[PDB]
Amino acid sequence: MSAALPSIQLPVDYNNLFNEITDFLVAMLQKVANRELNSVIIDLDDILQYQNEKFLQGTQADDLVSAIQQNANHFTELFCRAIDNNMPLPTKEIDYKDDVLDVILNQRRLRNERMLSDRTNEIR
Amino acid sequence: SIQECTTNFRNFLMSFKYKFRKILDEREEFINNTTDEELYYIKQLNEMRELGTSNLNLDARNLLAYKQTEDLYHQLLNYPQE
Repeated sequence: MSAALPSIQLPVDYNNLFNEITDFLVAMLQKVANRELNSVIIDLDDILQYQNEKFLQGTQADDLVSAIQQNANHFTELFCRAIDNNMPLPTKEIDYKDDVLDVILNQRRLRNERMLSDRTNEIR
Repeated sequence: SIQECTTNFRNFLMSFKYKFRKILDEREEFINNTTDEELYYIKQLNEMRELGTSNLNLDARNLLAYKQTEDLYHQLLNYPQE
């Protein structure tokens, strides 16, 4: 494992490209938490208009149009990570009758949190 | 809950009449005072012991007629495995 392992220094830095996705996203995000829209269609026309506003201000931004057109499979995991990290609180009150799938996930999250809190207090 | 669904289904089989099914079905002009006032689930439970069967044909529309079994009918359509 030390005969043909090159380090191609690709110009597409994933560490700096993740910060540009969070600034671009910050109406459609509030409808996802309210259980009203399960399809976040990210239009490429909005990204082209956002790059024109940043180019006139003097900020050296990467080509987001050519990055998705070359490898859009990796963008599905990077765009979804910024949405979960910046997901706002749901405005509508969550009931215990609508969507029974979320009730089981909410009960399992509270049960797993109580088991981790009781295990930490037993060791400490 | 297990204890919540137990007391909800026990009182439903011991306090149910045919008039409740006629309310949701918009049947207020053909209500008898001799056959609709009697309990329907009681006669079904008494016939199971005499005949010796082991299957009850529970109607899901009867749970929606009772106001105390509104949350029980929604839980059956969600995950009837439990």
